[PDB]
Amino acid sequence: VDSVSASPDFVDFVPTIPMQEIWTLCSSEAQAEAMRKHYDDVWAPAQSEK
Amino acid sequence: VDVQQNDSATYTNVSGNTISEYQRSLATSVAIEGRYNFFSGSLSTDFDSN
Repeated sequence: VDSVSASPDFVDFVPTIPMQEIWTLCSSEAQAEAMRKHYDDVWAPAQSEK
Repeated sequence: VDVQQNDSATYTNVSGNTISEYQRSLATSVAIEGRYNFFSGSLSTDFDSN
């Protein structure tokens, strides 16, 4: 417990804003939409299946 | 190089113990007598198995 006070590790999310989509960080709406569209249509289905 | 803290431990212990015991005993006894006015006979038999 003393070590946890000195060196806590990531254990859980803040449930209000846990993570942000990476294409929010994109330079450009065309790229960002392409990433979102591919994420929605292809990658997230595959990973949820995987 | 990206280094992430990951301080963690896991423990597992499985143990099984078994005893089996079987025991058998067998005893047998026979006694015989024979009689005639001028003869006497005796027989004994004893058997033990463990």
